[PDB]
Amino acid sequence: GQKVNPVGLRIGVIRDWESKWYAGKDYADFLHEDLKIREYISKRLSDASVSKVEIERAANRVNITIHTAKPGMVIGKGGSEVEALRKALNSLTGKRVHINILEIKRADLDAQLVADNIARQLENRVSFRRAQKQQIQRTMRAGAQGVKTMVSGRLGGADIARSEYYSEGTVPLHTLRADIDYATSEADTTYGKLGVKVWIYRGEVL
Amino acid sequence: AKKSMIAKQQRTPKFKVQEYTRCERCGRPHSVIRKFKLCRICFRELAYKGQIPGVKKASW
Amino acid sequence: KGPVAKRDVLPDPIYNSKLVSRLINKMMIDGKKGKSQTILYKSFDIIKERTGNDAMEVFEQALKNIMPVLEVKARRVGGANYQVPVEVRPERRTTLGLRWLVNYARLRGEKTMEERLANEILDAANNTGAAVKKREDTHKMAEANKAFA
RNA sequence: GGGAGUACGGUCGCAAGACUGAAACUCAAAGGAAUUGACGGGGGCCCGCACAAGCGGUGGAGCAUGUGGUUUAAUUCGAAGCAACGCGAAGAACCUUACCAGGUCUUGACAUCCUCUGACAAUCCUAGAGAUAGGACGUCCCCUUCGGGGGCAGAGUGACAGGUGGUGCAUGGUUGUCGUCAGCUCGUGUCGUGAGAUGUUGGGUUAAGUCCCGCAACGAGCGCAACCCUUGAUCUUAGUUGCCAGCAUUCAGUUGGGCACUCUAAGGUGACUGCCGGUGACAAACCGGAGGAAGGUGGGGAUGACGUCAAAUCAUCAUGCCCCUUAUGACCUGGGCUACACACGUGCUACAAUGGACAGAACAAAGGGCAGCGAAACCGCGAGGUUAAGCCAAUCCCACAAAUCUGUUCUCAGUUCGGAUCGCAGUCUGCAACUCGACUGCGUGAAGCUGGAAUCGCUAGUAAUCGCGGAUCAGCAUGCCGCG
RNA sequence: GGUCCGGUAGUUCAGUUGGUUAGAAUGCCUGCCUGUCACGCAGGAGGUCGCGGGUUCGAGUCCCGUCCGGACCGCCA
Repeated sequence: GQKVNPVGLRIGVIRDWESKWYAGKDYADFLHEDLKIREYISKRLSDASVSKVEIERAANRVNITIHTAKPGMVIGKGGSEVEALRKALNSLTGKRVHINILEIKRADLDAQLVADNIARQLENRVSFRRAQKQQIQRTMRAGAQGVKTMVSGRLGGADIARSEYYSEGTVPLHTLRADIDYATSEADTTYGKLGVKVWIYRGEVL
Repeated sequence: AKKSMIAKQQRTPKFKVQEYTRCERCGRPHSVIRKFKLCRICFRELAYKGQIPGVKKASW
Repeated sequence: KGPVAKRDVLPDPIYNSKLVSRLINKMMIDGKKGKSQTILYKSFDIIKERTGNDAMEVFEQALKNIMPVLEVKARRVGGANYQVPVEVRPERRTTLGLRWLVNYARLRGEKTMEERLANEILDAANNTGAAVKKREDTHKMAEANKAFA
């Protein structure tokens, strides 16, 4: 018996859906193509890294906003590449699309980016101890109020798995006023499967 | 054996009866909700993630 | 834990006698509303006919007749399960006696409910009724085991 | 440490036995004290529908459903005390569906690569179930300084695809359980030598590790509370598809007119121990008042700590092995998961007059409705059918809530209760109702007349009854979810 | 070899006498209880009477023989 997802609980009261469009009688296919474009862009931008992408609807014209500073580097050199990929989104959606790039300053306190960092450090053969203990203090001095991070799977001791987590700070999950951002990521290793769960207390909301 | 009969579901059958419904994101045949064409496991997943613009964890 | 209680089936506060207390409220402990406030209020008139006096007076007279003043509960001691006499609270008195009247009314068996109940009300106004019978059996049990405090 | 204070030989004793006292063999422990948990038919406190005190139930009968056993060709697999057994399944005639019989295919429905044909398909014919034999038009784009590219399918093609095939004791990710219980920890410092202790104990306090007071402890963190939702009183704004106070009108408070009132949905007010008396050191708090729609976390929901159960899931996911791709991978027809000598679990219907039957009179949620909801009228005594108005919905419809109240008959029976199971005749859906739907008109009418030993839920809108919707979806609800 | 006994549920004993009825414990089966088992609590089936023959309206239970075992005797020179 495990905990409820914190952002899962906080959606709609202190968090927006990250899909801000109304539909009716088109809800199913709008939703489906939303998942399709999410999957496509996440797959093909994983190397550049991106946390969260919102979708917006107007006159049957989809429009997007995409996060993280690295797609900032995709603006300049990939400015041709931005048009090249959004051509694919046009082809998929049928009707043409608009996009926007928003830069997440201070990436050390984005849950998904942190999770992807941990996943990469794990998959290129670095020890969970070094990776996790370094990342927690990185985020803390980046200026979070509290962090708890956790990894699970066959943690080196391949013959049996276990769980482990570090944390330092204040992190209330039961309070429905905090801004506990949450993410999780999956890391595939030779000796099994590794999963990551990281969340950070940014601050309350008023 | 899943790919073969998800493809069956995709293609039209020989009668209007046979076209049962399978969830589209994750191919479970049982317990789809028509309003999303989605079944509970991969429905709850993206529900907690944030998608499905209008729905929230209910309480009353 | 701690004591708890409630009041209900309340008649009006002032210029109220027991007779109209029940004629507008009270008792009725037989089931859901309806089939009570009915199958009753008419039991009383049939005994207005059957006795040349106020049909209410016989009611609480029979009630007084049925009331116990001691009874016995069970306690685990050694291997005997001694039967220990105890007293009855002023409200426990009324609830249990009323209970005996109603359940025996639905046990005795005749053509129909209101005549059953009325016949028992008079058989308890006189001291020869089934509920009164259990009253004296509980009583003789109790002071036959009076010794146990 | 056992072997054993036993064996043998002696000295004692009348005897029981006492003193002296080997060995072979065998084990890597046997032990002392302290430490932390667990546990006791140990103690001291405190809690919980835990028990008492009440209501109604479960098993006794019929049936609905799940499970065990048996049965088959198959009865697809998973689940196994609480915490599995109206559970995965929010729906099995085919489909689902994996399993069984038969008939069939091989780079394979599905995905990327390689070379061609260029845009490729669909309808209809006999065998027909796949599919194949062939047909009648019968393989027909965008850009190209025309070389050839882009996408679209078809053919061949070797790499490959497939695994609801195993392994939850390889895992992720999820979920139950103790448990909404009040605990669980760390920083620094002290004491011990060390396992360790303190804080976290002692007084009361509450639901609480809640608070206050002491205290080698001082603090912090996760838990509790609150922050969230929702129902309870009201202020402002808004009056249409709502509401009609006063008026004229009507059977259609529909109209005319107006937001008066309800109601609707946003923003505030609100209850915060706030105030008074007492108890308590004055503290924390507790008791009683008043105001108050609401007084002491008002009610309910959401929230589920560190962790135990190698708890469940390889059926979303992936190392690991094997199955091969002329087979455990695939397509089609039919059968099954619904079998039935019995056993158990969870439910519905009753066993009757606080009732049956007939007639009249009522009161009303929260939801759903566009391959939808489907009005009115007509047809049928019925399930329904005909032709269909309005409604993308505070307008239309689903939708005539039942229990209940009133009145007539029935007169205690296996009965006008009960309605099981049966033959006949129909309606609906679906290509399709034998295995294997539901509903209806007849005829039928079974067991059952309060259920052993045992056992369960419930602290007031609860239990008990009464209906009404809704997911699953053509049809399939005594189940589940929700509403009054 | 003679005399006397008996022979019953799966096991042990009543009935076997009452010519006109097949019973009591244990075992076994189902359910409950317990986390499971064992106790324990509810319920339930059984033999149709060693074998064969005969009397009788009727044989388990009466009379015969056969099998089975068990008790007693089998002595005098």
